[PDB]
Amino acid sequence: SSFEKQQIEIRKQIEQLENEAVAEKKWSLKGEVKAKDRPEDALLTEELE
Amino acid sequence: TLANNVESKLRDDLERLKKIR
Repeated sequence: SSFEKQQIEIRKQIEQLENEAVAEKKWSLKGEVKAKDRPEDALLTEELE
Repeated sequence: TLANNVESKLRDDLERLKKIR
């Protein structure tokens, strides 16, 4: 059924979001970051204020 | 090898900065 297809799509997205929630945050979301922790020249790409 | 990687990082920096402007 179409509803069932929606359910597979949703369950895939829930698996992705659960994995993302478990995963350690990106360096930008760690609060304090030193040059060693983050990739070298990571701030070059990113836009920071 | 390391020099080429540094060059590639410089190219990425340059193209991103170009996209900004």
